[PDB]
Amino acid sequence: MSLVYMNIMMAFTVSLTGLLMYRSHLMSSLLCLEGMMLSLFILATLMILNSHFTLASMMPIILLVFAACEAALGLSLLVMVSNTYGTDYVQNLNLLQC
Amino acid sequence: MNLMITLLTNFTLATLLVTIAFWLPQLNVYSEKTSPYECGFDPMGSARLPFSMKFFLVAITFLLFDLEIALLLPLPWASQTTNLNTMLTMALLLIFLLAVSLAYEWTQKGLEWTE
Amino acid sequence: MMTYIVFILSIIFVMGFVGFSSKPSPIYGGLGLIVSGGVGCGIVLNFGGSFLGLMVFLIYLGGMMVVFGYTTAMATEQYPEVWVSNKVVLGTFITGLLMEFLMVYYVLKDKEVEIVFKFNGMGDWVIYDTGDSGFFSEEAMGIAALYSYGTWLVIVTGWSLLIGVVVIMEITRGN
Amino acid sequence: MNPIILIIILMTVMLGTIIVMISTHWLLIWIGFEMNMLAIIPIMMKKHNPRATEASTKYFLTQSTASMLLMMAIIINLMFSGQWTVMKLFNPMASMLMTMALAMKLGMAPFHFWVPEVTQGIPLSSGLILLTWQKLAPMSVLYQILPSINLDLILTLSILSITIGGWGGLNQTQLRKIMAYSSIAHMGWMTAVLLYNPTMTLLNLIIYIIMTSTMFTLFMANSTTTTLSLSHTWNKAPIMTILVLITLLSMGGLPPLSGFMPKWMIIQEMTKNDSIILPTLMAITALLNLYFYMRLTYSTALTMFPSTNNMKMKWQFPTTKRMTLLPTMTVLSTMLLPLTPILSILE
Amino acid sequence: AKTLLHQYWDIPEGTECHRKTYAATSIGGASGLVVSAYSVALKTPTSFLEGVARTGRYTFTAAAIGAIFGLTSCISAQVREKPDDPLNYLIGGCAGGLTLGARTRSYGIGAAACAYMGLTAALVKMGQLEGWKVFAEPKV
Amino acid sequence: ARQWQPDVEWAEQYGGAVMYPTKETAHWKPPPWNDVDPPKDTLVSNLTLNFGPQ
Amino acid sequence: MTGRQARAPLQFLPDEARSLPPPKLTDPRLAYIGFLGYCSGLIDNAIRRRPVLSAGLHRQFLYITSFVFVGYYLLKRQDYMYAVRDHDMFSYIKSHPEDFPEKDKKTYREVFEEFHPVR
Amino acid sequence: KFYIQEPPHGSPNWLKVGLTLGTSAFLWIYLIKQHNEDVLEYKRRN
Repeated sequence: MSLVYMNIMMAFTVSLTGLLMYRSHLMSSLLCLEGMMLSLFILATLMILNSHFTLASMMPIILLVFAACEAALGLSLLVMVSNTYGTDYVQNLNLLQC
Repeated sequence: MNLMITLLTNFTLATLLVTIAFWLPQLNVYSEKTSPYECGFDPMGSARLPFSMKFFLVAITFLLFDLEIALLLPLPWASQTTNLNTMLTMALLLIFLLAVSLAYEWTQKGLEWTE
Repeated sequence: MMTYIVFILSIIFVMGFVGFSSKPSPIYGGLGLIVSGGVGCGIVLNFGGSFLGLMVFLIYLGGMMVVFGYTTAMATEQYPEVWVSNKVVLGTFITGLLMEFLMVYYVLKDKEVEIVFKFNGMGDWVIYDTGDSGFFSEEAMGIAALYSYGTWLVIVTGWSLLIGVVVIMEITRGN
Repeated sequence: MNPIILIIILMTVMLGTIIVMISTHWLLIWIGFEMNMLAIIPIMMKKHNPRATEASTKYFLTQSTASMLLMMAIIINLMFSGQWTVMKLFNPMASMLMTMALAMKLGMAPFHFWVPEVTQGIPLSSGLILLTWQKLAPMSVLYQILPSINLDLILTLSILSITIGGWGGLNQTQLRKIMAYSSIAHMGWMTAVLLYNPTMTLLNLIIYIIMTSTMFTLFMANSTTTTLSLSHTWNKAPIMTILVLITLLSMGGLPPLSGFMPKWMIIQEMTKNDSIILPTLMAITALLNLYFYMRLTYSTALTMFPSTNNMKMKWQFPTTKRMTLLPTMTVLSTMLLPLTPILSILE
Repeated sequence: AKTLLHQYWDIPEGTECHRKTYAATSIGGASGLVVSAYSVALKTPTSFLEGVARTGRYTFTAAAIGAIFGLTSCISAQVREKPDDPLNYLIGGCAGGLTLGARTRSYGIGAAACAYMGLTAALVKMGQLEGWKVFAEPKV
Repeated sequence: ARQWQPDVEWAEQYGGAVMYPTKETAHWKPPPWNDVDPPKDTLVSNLTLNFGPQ
Repeated sequence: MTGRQARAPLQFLPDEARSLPPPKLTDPRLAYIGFLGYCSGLIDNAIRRRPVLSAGLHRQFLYITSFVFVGYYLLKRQDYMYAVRDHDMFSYIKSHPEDFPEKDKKTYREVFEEFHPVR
Repeated sequence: KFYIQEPPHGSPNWLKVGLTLGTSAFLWIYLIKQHNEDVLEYKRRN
């Protein structure tokens, strides 16, 4: 079962709960998205190296280049949010009331 | 773990420099040296004030071109397989796409503002 | 004495990474992220990975530099808080630490833990390569793909990055 | 927003959906969902106002966390039996995570809290194109991975999605939130039949996309966001009224009109199984999601609200907008009752 | 969980009482904890003491619904001894509805709760005794 | 024309922010017709710096 | 149904479809589609404030031509799909004999019926 | 007559109506040819 997989899945679940519950900073939400990227990266890479399935080592490089451009998109969105307000708090987003 | 041994020796060297800075030379009379100094006058507040920055596109620009550095960096292992045509073709296509994106945001003054 | 060294480095990774994702001030979060990325590079390096961990160390770390630039530029508090400042931040950090030490306890003094799967408690020199006389060095030829066989894949990846560039420029341009 | 660049971004939305449709490799499906997200962000914010900014924020956060949960499902799938085919899975936990990631993406009742928020502040072109494609593309993936799904997951999400999309729709005096709650109800219907005969679901997809196309074309015809404006488009444009009448009754699902062929064929190939209590519960809830259509139709055409003038000025200028393809989609959406044996066109 | 709703179906009907009633309290308390978790996650009760109070109210009321339902089911099954008719659980659903009206301290909502809960509970026993499958065949 | 037509109070019912009022609906408002909420002023970041004597 | 010609992925009609007759002239479904095309032309004249039943006759004939053509191909694929469904059904009938027993059809001389006389 | 500063259209062009009639008659000819081919194929195979 290769015991390191347990701690990496534990780190994934903690990073997911950190992504879900968050106090005020959307910066921290993008930061936990980056961490969850790293968790899936390391788990998939240790999978591929246990399997010796080295034809498909495309998972690490391509997963993280795509998820990093996602993080760049989120950072530009946070630039726009902090431009059209003072800060980037979860409060003062409660307009556009449902 | 031999490079970890080197990291350990440098950690011990750096901590002994910390302790030889702190504990050896003299006393520690505080209570005005700790005040925040800017250039001679006591300012308003401190740092951590919202410091609105000049560049917006440039850091994301760095990020995305670092990502295409990531796709380009296996060039030596590109250069040894029996498919020379696809090798040279996709290599030129990746660098040309990098130059195309650069040319777009160069012609659309994406760098000509608060640089 | 040590033989569980990948499990040990993974425990250091889980400590730094739970303290990362417990959300302090994002500069302290980036301290945690650089520590976590460094020891994760160490995990995948000492597992047998040649270069890909040092690669992701570089890439992911430059991304964290950009994240620092924006978390300094945009919004901080009047006094930024650290892990041990608040009720909730200290509570989540110490209970994540408690989950870590509790799983170390219930592995090292037990046989197996079955929270989601039957996890076997012993370090991962099993299962492992039995000395293949390769000399082709699997990760080198692996990333020597994307270019010989990888035709469509780099096309859509680079096209996604070009679209990403024009998208960022037009989102900031949309004023 | 140069129009060449807009054609580029629309072609990338097409490209992301085609890459989803086309591959056997799981990472290409994830690339397709992601490129769809990246290009569907700037179809929004076609205006300037920060309502679109906050809507794009909320949509980006939920869409990207659903995509990352899907990547978790694929990575655990290859921790187990390691193949890159889109087939029957080999993990119930990965099928759980994959169904919940798709449930967060295309809208289900624990997971829909972003949908009226994203559709409220954006213009109608962006809302139309995101409803059509973002409710199209993971139905392909669901059609592919159907033989390894615990039926409790899909069925509970579908029941709860229909009843939440019904119960939310009665209160809103907007239009986009009515359309979004109706989207949630129809996605519950289009998911509920998946594990029994998926030709029903994909033909429901065709019919629902034709219906939503007619709806948002008839709202691009006149810049209306409240029912007050619908009454004033009664008084200024008379054929729009009877088309809103016919298409709203067709979203209702009444038999001589062509809104019935989706529901009733589903109930046929549903109750050929031994589920009877569930189709009668679902179809009573489909009776429930029709009242806001009725009050909308009342406010448009069956009753005649008092209208503000300057329509006296507006009467010299006819409806000089653009129509995408209004009459073809309309009479395909309305007069298509007796072609129920075009069920089998699909496979 | 499916295992302990199967435990609630595991008692012969029939009577093995204190156990059918404890299973009913467990099912009701689990459902009350679910609804209290929703109502504390969607409200921000402000603060944690009021959150504990609201969760205590919803769990105790749903568990009391389960308790009173199991009590009148057990007594009706002991008295009238008929496992065929669901009229025992019709009485059970109306008793639970009237006690829900008592715990909300209204009368019209309580009478409607008697009607709807009694008819649905009689439907549950009626469809179980004739045999209507849960959620699927899933075959054809 | 002797036929009843819907009127101003029906129009007031079928408007506002949401249809059915509660004890909590007073915070909802009808949306702006421009869909734009412009006015706020951000000059707190007029951040000072003493380029000082020495 | 799942293919069962999941080899050619978008073969719209094989040579298997060239053995059944095509949809004939004046079948009622294509005439229904043609009337729907005329109705589409009528409502297209209705929306643009031009006179209905006037001044759009080339658009009338265009819509009728397009809908009749598309409906003709849809009818062809439809009839092929039902034909291959029938043929696969009968192949599975003729394949396994013993799972489909001829029920011994007892005549009404001996088939008893519960009666319950209604008054 | 009665107009000011232009009639915008109403006087049609003479490429669009010719294009539409041409492609319509072309599609009618193609479907007739298709039906003749299909009847020939059916009577040649059976």
